[PDB]
Amino acid sequence: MAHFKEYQVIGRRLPTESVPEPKLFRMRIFASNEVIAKSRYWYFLQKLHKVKKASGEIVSINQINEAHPTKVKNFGVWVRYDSRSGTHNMYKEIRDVSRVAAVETLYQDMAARHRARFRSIHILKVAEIEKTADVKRQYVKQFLTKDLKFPLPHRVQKSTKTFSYKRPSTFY
Amino acid sequence: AESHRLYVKGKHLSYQRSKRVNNPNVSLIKIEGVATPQDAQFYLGKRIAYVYRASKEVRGSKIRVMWGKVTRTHGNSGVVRATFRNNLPAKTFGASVRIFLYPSNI
Amino acid sequence: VLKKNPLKNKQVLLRLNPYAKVFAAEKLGSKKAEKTGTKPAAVFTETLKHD
Amino acid sequence: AKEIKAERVEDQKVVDKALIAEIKKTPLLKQYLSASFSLKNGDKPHMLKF
Amino acid sequence: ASLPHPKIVKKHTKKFKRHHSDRYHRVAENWRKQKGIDSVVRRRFRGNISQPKIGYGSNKKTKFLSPSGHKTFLVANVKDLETLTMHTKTYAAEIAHNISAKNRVVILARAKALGIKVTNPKGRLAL
Amino acid sequence: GIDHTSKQHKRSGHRTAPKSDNVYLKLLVKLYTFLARRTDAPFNKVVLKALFLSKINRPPV
Amino acid sequence: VEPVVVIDGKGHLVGRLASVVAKQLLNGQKIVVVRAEELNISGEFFRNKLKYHDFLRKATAFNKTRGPFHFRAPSRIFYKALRGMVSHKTARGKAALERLKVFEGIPPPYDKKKRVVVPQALRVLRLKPGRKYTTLGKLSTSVGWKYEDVVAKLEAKRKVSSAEYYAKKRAFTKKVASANATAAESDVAKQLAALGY
RNA sequence: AAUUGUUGAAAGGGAAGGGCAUUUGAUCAGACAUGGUGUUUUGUAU
RNA sequence: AAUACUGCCAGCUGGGACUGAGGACUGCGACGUAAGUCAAGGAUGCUGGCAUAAUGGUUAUAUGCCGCCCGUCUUGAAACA
RNA sequence: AACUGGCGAUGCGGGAUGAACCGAACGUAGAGUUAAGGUGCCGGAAUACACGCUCAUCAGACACCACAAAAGGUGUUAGUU
RNA sequence: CCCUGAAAAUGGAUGGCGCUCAAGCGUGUUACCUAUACUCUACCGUCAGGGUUGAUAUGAUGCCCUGACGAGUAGGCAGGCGUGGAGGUCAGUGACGAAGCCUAGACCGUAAGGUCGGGUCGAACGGCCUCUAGUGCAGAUCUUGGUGGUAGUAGCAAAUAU
RNA sequence: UUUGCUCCACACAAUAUAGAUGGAUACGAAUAAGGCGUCCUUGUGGCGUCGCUGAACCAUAGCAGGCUAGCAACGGUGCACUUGGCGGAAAGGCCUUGGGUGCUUGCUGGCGAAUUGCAAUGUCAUUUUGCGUGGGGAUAAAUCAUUUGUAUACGACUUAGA
Repeated sequence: MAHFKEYQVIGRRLPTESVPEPKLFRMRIFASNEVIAKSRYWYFLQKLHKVKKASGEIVSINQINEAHPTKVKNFGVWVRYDSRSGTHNMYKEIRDVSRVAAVETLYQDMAARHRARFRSIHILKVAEIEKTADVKRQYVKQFLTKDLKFPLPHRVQKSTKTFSYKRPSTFY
Repeated sequence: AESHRLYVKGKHLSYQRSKRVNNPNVSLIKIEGVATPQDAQFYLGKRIAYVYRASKEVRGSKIRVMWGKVTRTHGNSGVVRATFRNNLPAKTFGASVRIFLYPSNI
Repeated sequence: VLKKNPLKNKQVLLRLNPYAKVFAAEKLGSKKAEKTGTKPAAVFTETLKHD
Repeated sequence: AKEIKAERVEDQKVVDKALIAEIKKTPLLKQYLSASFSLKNGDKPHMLKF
Repeated sequence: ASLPHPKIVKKHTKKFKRHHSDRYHRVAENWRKQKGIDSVVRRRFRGNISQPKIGYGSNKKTKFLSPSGHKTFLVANVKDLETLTMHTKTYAAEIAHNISAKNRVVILARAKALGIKVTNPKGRLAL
Repeated sequence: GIDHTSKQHKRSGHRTAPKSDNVYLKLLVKLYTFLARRTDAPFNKVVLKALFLSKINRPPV
Repeated sequence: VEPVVVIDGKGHLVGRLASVVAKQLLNGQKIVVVRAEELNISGEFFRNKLKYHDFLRKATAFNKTRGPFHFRAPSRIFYKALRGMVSHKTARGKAALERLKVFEGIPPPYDKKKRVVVPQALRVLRLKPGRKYTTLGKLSTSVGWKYEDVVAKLEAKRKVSSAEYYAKKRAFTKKVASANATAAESDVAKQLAALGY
């Protein structure tokens, strides 16, 4: 499900004759489509409030596009995750163009670093880091220097045939 | 000219098979120079002759032939499926078949 | 004897659906909607965009 | 166990009289028709425009 | 010539030989159903012989039909040959195996006059 | 394979023909099968279905 | 495209070369492997020497002369990689093993013929720079190959015998790359460039 | 019939035998070569 | 304003594969003022070769893949039952 | 022992292999599409793409299942104060 | 994640080869492979629903249409094939060759089996309808008879010796 | 051994092909580096250029490729002669001097092709033998039987004998 989109899902309780007009809870949900987005919304709303899907009602679901989805921005993501020996909170910075692409990068990375699937990850917050000199991870801080300049040494080239004839080079 | 080839060479790889079951009714042909199914779509419907040699003559020729045609692609690497009038003998797993340019669409 | 598919085989599609000739002539599957300039409210827009 | 018609030869001639008079008006096309097509080594008919 | 018939499909041209018929000489060529509790033939394992099922039954229009397109009728004399005079386009006469050589020529001459196709005209030819 | 809600290839459990080799009874079946098919009255259906009946199902009257 | 290509074994990972080699034999292509003593295996030299000693321990208990034959030549180590990758117990795989020759160095008549490489089986284009790799000549000498020195001697003779060939090949290439430019800037040259040659 | 001898055919790298499919070799039936869009019987049924 | 994505078309069109079952008509429909025609309750038209071992069959062999030795007792058999 | 599903009685695709597991239940053929499982080669199918982790002088590689624990490591990678 | 912990006896097991920005691990997007599964079509059978007689189809448990199904041990039922004999019938076949037997020779039947051709043979035997039974064999450490591999093998070596 | 055997050449027949259908088209080394060209007060040098796939390069037009008249030349490419080498890793091939001869599409011509009838690989290759033409070359061993015992169950080994 890492062709993610970001949705806002708004929901509330069922309106009763004693208490109509409920509190209209809204949250941002990263999911591949609206069915998972409404499922993850009722998941976290059961983690917060005494309401379920039968006792509640989806009032709105809207796909959130970024206002500037083509601007490189640092994303400080607060995330909890369930491990094999407990639960931990952690906080990772992801430098991406999109809030959705940062969540895609974190889901790939958390599965790579801690074997944490989509099942055992709850994204607490995705905050855009507004400035620099406030990121506190060196793997993001190294890309925020003046006049960034690095090569990609040792290029492998894709071969369209089994046999080559030139003893291929690796320069780039 | 020293080249009189109107066909393109292809290799009869194997039968259309599972891991432990093969189906000799339709065969797999790897056409030379073809690497994608998008470029293998040109070759569907084209005639395939397996041209081989027997020892005695039948109709004034020691050359005999099995006729077939490409039915569909098979995989992501330009291997195509071929259905023959009489199936390939399974001793030709790696022999050269001839994919002619007829029936053409140019 | 033999089942013929509609949505191909237009004679079978015209044996059924007497409106299919009118649908094909008037292009009712590709009809242009009316142009309007309704703007969404600011309260919906800032709720969608905040945080 | 096991002859070209004189009418076949003469209508072939009067077709050829009209056809040659425009073949020669463009360069090298007469040499192209007298040659024969063949697939070489390395050329692929799925990408060779004819 | 016969009346036109559908294209004949035998649907299993191979003989249904018995299991282990070539392994043991006491096991005959004719088909017996394997009724053992552990037989791979009865259990229909992959790679074993096929048993006669009703799926292999031939078409009704092409049943009992020779490759010449005829139903064979085993005749024995001229009186049996009169029953195929008006049915020449379906039934081909077949001379019985116990008919003498002097009695085969009179039926062959009668069937050639009546236009009845004989499937075995070369039987017991004196030369 | 399908979920077999009932028994497939189950016979109807009723007689479609008399078990007898009585030629005169089969003539009466032949006449009343024609009458049951070609008349809308259900009398010919009941008489035909009772003509099928066995000796223990045709008691003396 | 070719009745027989000759594959250089220099700078090749053994299993990555042998797999695309084994597919080529079973697709009816004759191929010859030369310089199998310069084949590479990923991993440390002690890792692969201990790996071969684990294989060398496997022999039939009651009679060692009918057991697994632990061949110590780099050509036959590579041949052991092909077996298993080919269905060698059937007649198709026996024919596939018939169409394949694996050699130490470059023997004649393959010295004077074009050696090809497999670029997606090369050690350079497949291993991350910094990994440890084992050349097959050093590994085979440690496990019992007796001919590292003579293959190195014959390759030293073949390298200078081919260097003088390339010296006159540069001389002819210099002459033909001067002659085509001398024949350039003409009507036939600019027209052939217009069509695309 | 088991089993054996001779001849002929075929195959054979720790079995053979079998099924699906085809090659190759050997061997085997069918059309239509139908009274058939008729065509003067050499003192009128090819 | 485009474009991406999702969706719709009783949109057009190209290439391939396999199938041709039924055997007078009926029925539904379409186009045509009618007459009739038709992609409309299942394939016809044209052309070529051979007319026999050509195709097909049998049989043997080879090859690719599969295939444990049957009967029985058994929860379980290829069993070192 | 309880509910249920299977094997017995059941072949087929997969799990290399197996009565039970996964898929799926079986007339005979053809065509297409998938399931479970896979796509380096054996072996049909991408040595595809993307993000990372690991270098093991007994690595690891798919559930049933054919094994591994406590503990420890400025080995390395993330993270919490 | 990797390492130490982590030691079993034939040689050895991610299935094998091998694999190190993997062909390992975690994850994700697709593309592709193919089961007797699903769809469509044909054919077979079964089951169900039907249709078919004011002169017309060999006269109806027939023919035809429509639809759904089709695994199977123990078991049950049904439709058939075959053998010995009997009552009819074919004014059946046969010394111009019956029955038998052989036939990598054909044809029909899903099959049980039937039919034909060739060879041998020498005296009786079939088709159909029906009746009857000492009626179908691969097994029973089955019975009787015969023949093999073993195998030209073991053995024919006590009693002094020719 | 019905004048045996082998090798050059040719016709003819088989059986036999793990699979010709333009071309194996040759540096080595490194990849966090190289190749090529040029220059120098010759290096682990300077400068320029290239790669980012062989989708390249060579070859490639002609009754499956005929006949033939020329045009500017001195090339190209077979087939043989011949000057000499090189190559022992399985060398058995590569390179070169010169002559002869066929073709030449580098350019301009002329004739021919059909009826294989709308396609049927529409046959041209690569191995080995077996009968004959017409030239060359050579003119024996082994086994058994006898014998030895450096050997030995028997074979084998090891001897000897015109």
